[PDB]
This record gives sequence, C-alpha cells and structure tokens, in this order.
Amino acid sequence: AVGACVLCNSQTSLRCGACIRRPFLCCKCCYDHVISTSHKLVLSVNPYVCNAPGCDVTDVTQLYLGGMSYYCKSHKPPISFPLCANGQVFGLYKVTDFNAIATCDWTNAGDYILANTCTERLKLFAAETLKATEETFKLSYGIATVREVLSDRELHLSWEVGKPRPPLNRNYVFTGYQIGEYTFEKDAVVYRGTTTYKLNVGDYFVLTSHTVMPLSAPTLVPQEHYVRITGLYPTLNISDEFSSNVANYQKVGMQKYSTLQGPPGTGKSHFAIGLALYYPSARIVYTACSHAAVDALCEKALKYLPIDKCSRIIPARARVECFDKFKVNSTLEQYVFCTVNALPETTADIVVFDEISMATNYDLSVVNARLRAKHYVYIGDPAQLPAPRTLLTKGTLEPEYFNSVCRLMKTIGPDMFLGTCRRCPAEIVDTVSALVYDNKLKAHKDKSAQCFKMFYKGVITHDVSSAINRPQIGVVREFLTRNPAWRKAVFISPYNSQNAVASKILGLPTQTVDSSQGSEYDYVIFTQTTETAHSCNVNRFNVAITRAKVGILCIMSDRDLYDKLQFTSLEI
Ligand SMILES: [Zn+2]
Ligand SMILES: [Zn+2]
Ligand SMILES: [Zn+2]
Repeated sequence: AVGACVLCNSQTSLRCGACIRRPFLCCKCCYDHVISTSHKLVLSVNPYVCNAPGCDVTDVTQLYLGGMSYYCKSHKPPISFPLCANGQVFGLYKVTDFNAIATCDWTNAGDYILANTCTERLKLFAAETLKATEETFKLSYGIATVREVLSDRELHLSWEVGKPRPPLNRNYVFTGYQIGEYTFEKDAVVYRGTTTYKLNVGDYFVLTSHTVMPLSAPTLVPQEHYVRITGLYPTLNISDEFSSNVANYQKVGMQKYSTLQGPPGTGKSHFAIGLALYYPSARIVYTACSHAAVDALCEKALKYLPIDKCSRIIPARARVECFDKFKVNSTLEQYVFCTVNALPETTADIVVFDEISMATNYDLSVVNARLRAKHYVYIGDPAQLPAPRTLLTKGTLEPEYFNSVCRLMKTIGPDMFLGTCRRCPAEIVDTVSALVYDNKLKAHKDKSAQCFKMFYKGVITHDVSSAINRPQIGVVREFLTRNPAWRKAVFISPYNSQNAVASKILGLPTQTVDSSQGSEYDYVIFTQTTETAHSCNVNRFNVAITRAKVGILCIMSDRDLYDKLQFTSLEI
C-alpha cells in the first residue's frame, strides 16, 4: 500500500476507498477530498474504520487514532487524536478539479471538458475513472437468449425482463456463449458473427465488459524542440510526389511530437507514408484506434514501401477481417501497422498515430506506455468525428475536448495543416471550408455541377430511438430513376435504421456518417433523416459531404445546414 499522490506526488499509505480507481492521496489532498465530497472512506494496510467490535463507523471525519488503532467518537480512548484535523488526514510522510472527476457520473459534457482542461496526472485519473465507469455501466443491460434462427444471417431474440435493452447497432459488440464476438442490426433482426457458427437456439449474448488497466504514461510526452533533425537521417533524393511535405517532414525530426491537421482528402495517408520515404532507415510504427484506419495506412504503404519490411499486427482474438498482404505479427519489421489495443511493448524512431479525432486520452496514454519513440506524429482532424462517449447524454462535446492532441490543435493550432483538398468537387470544399475550417481549405478540383441539395422534412418515424425518414428515401428513389449514373452511389445517413430501410428500398450500399469516415466514393446520397443535435452536428455534416469524389445529393431536414450547402437546389 505504498504509492504516490495523484494531485501532488507526495508519498503516502492513504488511498480514497470511495473512488472507483482508489487513487493514492497524501495527508493534505486526502483531507481536501474527504471534507468537500461524499467520499469519507480512507484505506491503508488496514482501512480507516472503527476497530471497536461490531462498530460500523467508516467516515474518516468521525474517526480518531487511539494509540495505533482507529475508533469513532463513541469508542475512542481518552488519549486520542482526530484522523481529520488541521487540513490533513493522519498517515505516513505527513483539488476542486480532482473532486469533480472523482464524483461525476460522466453523463454531462462538462465532465469531459474538465477531464481535458485539468493537469496531466488528473487527465490520466479522469481517463481511468471514465473507462471503469463505462465498463461497470455495461453490466446494467439485459441478456438476449436466441428464441429462433431463420437463415444464415437473420434470427429472433428474447430479452431479459427488468434490465434495459442496449441499442442494436454496429457500435455495441456482444460476446456469444465463448462462440466469438457477435454484432446486431435492425420482429426479424440481422445477426453478425465473427466466427461462422451455426446459431444454437438457447445460447446467450452479453456485452463485452473488459478490465480497465491503470494509466502510467502521460497523454502527450513533454515537448522538446531541437536545433537539428534528431535521430533521423533524411534522403537528399526525395521523390517529387512527396516534395510538398519535405518542410513538414523536417519539422517532424526537429520536435519530440508534432500535430498534423489534415481536412478530408488533403493527403494525410500520403504524408504518413512519405515520412518513411523521407527518413528511409527509420523504424516506424503506424497506429490508430480502428482496424479500418490501420488498414487504410497499410493500403498506402503497399503502394510505396517495400512489402518485406512491413507487418500487420493482429490480435490472436481476431475480431474483424483486416489487411492480409503483409507478414502477420512480426513486431521486428521496419514498418509495423497495428491498432492501439494490440500494440506490443516496443521502441521506434517515429510513431505515427492516425485518425487522432477518434482517440481518447486513455488511447493517448496507452500509446505512450507501449511505444518509446524518438518522434511522435499525431495525424487527424478536430473538424471530423470523435470516439463515441457511451455515457455522455447531456450537452455537446466540442472538438477542443476530444483529447489532448485535439485540444492543442484547437487552442495553439496544429504544427502542420494540409490546406488543399484533392478529393472533393469545389462545391463541397467551399461549403466545409467556410463551415469548419475558417475559409482555409482550398479546392483542387473544379465545381463538378453534380452536387445537389433538396430541402425535404418528410416524416420521422423511430425504431426505438434510431430514426427513419421513408419520404426522404422516396425522394431519392424518384431522383435515381431520372439520374441513372447515380445507380452506383453510396447511401449515407446519420442513422443505422434509416440505412436499413434505404438498403431494402434503393438497393444502394449503405454507410452511417460515422462508419464512412476515412472512406471515399464517386457518388454519395445523403438523407439528413431528422433535425436532432446528432444529425445537425457540424463535424458529422463535414464528414458526410466530404466522402464524395464526383457528386453528392443531400436531402436536408435542417434549414441552416441546407442554406450553407453551396449546391444546386432541386425541386419536388
Ligand atoms: Zn497530494
Ligand atoms: Zn474519493
Ligand atoms: Zn466505533
């Protein structure tokens, strides 16, 4: 029971027993915590509890030291000292922000604001606390027992009475019973098992509650600026393709860590892989939270880097299908592509952490704990989507609060900014440039004259909470008959239920705005579905319309975002 105080590092035997992460708090900070919060249980080798037989006094403010033991006011000997007095709690070696992190339920946006504006040790305490609170919350839901199986992809479920039913989307991942992880989509439901197994009737599914490990490494290592490129050896023969990023690559070797804000289609993966060609002998670990982000880096590496020096790290508990072209699980290869949770304990000359808007402070800390590098490059865009905060229900989380990296990019600016969008028609570039980039994003492409908008509120029905707009899908159906080139469009909306309906009525491939992030398609058809904070979110709107290379049709519910679209308006 010997450790360091999370607020002032002073050594102690005192841990707060009421905090779910039981942080070590010194004599001074333990007092400031117990006297200002409902937290009154203090722990050491032995807890601070009344030693008198059958006594239930556990409140440190109602306890005293009687020689070497602890007793309440009713049981203490005449010669006894209060454990709580004079701004200290008794212990060996003898905060407003800590109290709020320690006691919040993580349902308000203000809780996440604090977890990102506090000191570095409090950011780790906040990240550990939040993740443990998120995992304990998973236990609240009800079990689903297979009543009947229809085909190889569809079944019917029987839910536990009394306990709430979690939202059925590709976001919530169940664990089958250990018949592999399973996922659900909208009385006939669609079942998706990782391991192809003949769905046994009577078997049950439960959400994967994993143990939250403690955080040691900071979210960001301390910044170091150098006079020369350090520990990296540049090429003088650098491919003309990557010449645009030479000054940025030099900035990377002249700092401990660097931030790159890359709006959609501005060249983030090109930048990440070109960094390997610019420092040809440097061992680079490419990491991101999702398998899709890691795979998109693998695809770019396949095109420019020697395949024999690449390796895709895959966890033995193979969840989803990923990149199969590199040698699997070779930690020692020069180029290692791996998701944040599967990272081995290794070193590198450069660590590239991509899709930084999707990282949490927990992820930022894990990377710093498993990878010791000469340089760290954080690539992403705070104008794109963050990681879903399952507990957050009240208030909106602004980009400067996504994580420490996004906070830096939004306050002091990013170290490097990719200012030219090469993917999108100018109509889209001009719209998002004004909306989220302060007019700094420029279009490479001309206006395509294939970007349309329609203001159509339709009718909003709901599949539990997930929304559907059948009249908006009807407008799309009518448009498709008159615009056959759009037969190849990807249908996008903010809701899985809208997408399930569009899939059956239109037959187009479907994507939620959130799962479309990082991907691009020639034609995109977007139905806003509703006017909610979710469907009107500017970052979500930004991602939605920037998926299109050639054309986009936006069927809008919100007048504000409709008016902001620099698209040709359609009638009906
Ligand atoms: Zn302290
Ligand atoms: Zn506490
Ligand atoms: Zn007592």
